Amino acid sequence: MKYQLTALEARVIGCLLEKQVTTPEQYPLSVNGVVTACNQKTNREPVMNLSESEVQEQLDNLVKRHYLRTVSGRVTKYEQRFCNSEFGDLKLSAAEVALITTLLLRGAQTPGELRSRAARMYEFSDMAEVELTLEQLANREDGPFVVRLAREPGKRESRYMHLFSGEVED
Amino acid sequence: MKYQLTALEARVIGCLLEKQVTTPEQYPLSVNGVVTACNQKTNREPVMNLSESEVQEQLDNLVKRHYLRTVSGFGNRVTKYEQRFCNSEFGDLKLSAAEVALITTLLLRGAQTPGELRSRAARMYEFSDMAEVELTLEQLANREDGPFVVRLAREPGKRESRYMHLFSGEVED
Repeated sequence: MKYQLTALEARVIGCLLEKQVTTPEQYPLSVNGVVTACNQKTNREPVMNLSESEVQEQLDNLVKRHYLRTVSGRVTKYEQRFCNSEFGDLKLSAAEVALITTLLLRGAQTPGELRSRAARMYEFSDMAEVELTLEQLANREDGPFVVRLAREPGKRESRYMHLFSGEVED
Repeated sequence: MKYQLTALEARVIGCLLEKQVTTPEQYPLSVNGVVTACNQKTNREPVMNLSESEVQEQLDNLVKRHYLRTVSGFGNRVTKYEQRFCNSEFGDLKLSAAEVALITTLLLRGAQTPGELRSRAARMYEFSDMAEVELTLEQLANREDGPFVVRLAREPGKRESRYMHLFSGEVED
């Protein structure tokens, strides 16, 4: 299937993808864990401050679309079913989850940025590996998940952006 | 809990903990994926050659002891295996990404040095400095839910000591 997640659910999806790798002792996240992860001051562009009922609306919609699943602990925790599940067709490598997650949470970035900003979800040995992982995401037969943008002035690196939010222009 | 994991069980647990972080696209693992991971030539000490039924018997025992889980989906007859060892919902053992990385490398390759563990556990957790490696190891030894690693005495010339996990029972110098 194809995705056009809004910027809110792309953030919620990115938060659960991030905490699953960086903090496995708190995964799966509860509703409060999703609220806190969305409103973080670091590694979040743009910095948001969502209501509790706001992400709950987004948690429930992503559940009905089967991108999330509810786990009962009375507290209800949420696990990501966006990739690397036992049924879903979307299978990502550890490097691909890192680049995709950092793109959903931080928007359009360049391979130089994605190397350091995704280093804790996947340590890239060289800046070629971040460059091959992004290309692979764009030449997959499952459709492209990554697009390259036009170079910005005075810089030798062109930015990349995920395609789970639909149309991309520049 | 009390952990008396055999040499075979520690390798089985170590493989599933490793592939969960390194290869998320193939986790959970089938019985053949576990066999392949146990008999790997790289990142394994000792290098094993376990049969499939030898691995199936270990998987069956740890699933009963609630160290692993059987995942069964509709339409698919291939049974996959997830780890119940740490960071589950009912289980009490919680481990950070750095602690999972160090314990997994200790389960898979035996008694190792902090400088050794950093190079070999980086694909499961990139440490900032070796102080992080020694801080994580010293955490696992001083936690009140049980000592998880032990620090051995230094061999003649070494200026670093080796650490070993405590989930396989008795450890000596």
